[PDB]
Amino acid sequence: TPAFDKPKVELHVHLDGAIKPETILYYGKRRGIALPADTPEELQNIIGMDKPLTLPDFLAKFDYYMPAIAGCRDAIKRIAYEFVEMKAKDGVVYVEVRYSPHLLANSKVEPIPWNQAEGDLTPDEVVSLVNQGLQEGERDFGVKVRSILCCMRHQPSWSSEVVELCKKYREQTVVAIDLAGDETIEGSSLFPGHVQAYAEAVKSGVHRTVHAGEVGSANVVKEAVDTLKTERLGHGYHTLEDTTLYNRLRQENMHFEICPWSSYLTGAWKPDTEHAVIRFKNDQVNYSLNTDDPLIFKSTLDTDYQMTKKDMGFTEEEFKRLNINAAKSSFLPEDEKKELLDLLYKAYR
Ligand SMILES: NC(=O)c1cn([C@@H](CO)CCn2ccc3ccc(NC(=O)NCc4ccccc4)cc32)cn1
Ligand SMILES: [Zn+2]
Repeated sequence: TPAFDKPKVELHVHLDGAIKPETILYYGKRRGIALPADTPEELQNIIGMDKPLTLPDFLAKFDYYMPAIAGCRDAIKRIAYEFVEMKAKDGVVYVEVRYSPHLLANSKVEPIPWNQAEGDLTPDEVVSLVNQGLQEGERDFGVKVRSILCCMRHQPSWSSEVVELCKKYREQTVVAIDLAGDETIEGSSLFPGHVQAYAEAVKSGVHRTVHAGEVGSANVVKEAVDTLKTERLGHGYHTLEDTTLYNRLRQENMHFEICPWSSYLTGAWKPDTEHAVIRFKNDQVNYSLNTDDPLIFKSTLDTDYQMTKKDMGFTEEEFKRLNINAAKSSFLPEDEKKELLDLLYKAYR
């Protein structure tokens, strides 16, 4: 089946969205939380979706499961490990995984997320754990994994912690800072907390990417580029609204992290229209193919090499164009990006 049986690069996938039903059932059972169901396969079909939903409809999915993972040191380290394992199945050679350390903790964070009482798991040692399982999976599974820490739009207060986390843990996997989600809250991009944390990123040489243009206007993409100084765009679909900002990102050539299957189950793209990616194809844009959230969207990388091969005419030459672009625009040190380019060029010819 797989549309592309070659190795892949993936840049845009969220850790708290690539958990296996099994492990949630497992920690929820052995901590008390009680899911909506007790078998592995009926949790999936109510925690995963298959028709566009709404934000609210969408954020409840996390309130099923996140209480049974957060908090527990053991779980935090497990999902990282198991994340690397399931990516190897996808045929990924290099993958950048993103997540918010605060949302996985139940102390030193205000407010405490998901609904949990206080404890002693702090954002700082949450990322250290994740770091562990990630490096553990890498050498157990043969997939190169780096980390991305996410700032939360609605909580500029956590932003300055994230940059520090990114700098303290640089080398230990984490390679950049991110922004999401819900980019429709007014002027979130210009939240002082956010912009000055991104300013710290630039000062300290931390790579930068931003969720922009997925469900927001072309102006959110703008302030991400000109203010937050992003090097990559998360989605960046709506920059088709402003043709001069588009031609200018053609020309700077910026990376768009496309998520095709995500964009339908969210509503970002309506079916009875261009998909933003066909245009990036025809126009030779720098872009990638990515999964976003394999748990919530019942999918694997192969569901969206498939959707593009099948409903939109991608052939395998663009498939491989797009994975060498993804490798180029990776947040990898100049030497390592170059050993990864070497592997792929030879694997593809
Ligand atoms: N798909 C995603 O955007 C997404 C975000 N996360 C995590 C972080 O790794 C954040 C979870 N989260 C907590 C508050 C919050 C607010 C908004 C969003 N997501 C968002 O607004 N996505 C756009 C969207 C619109 C409509 C439907 C579905 C998604 C995620 C949020 C996981 N998946
Ligand atoms: Zn995302």
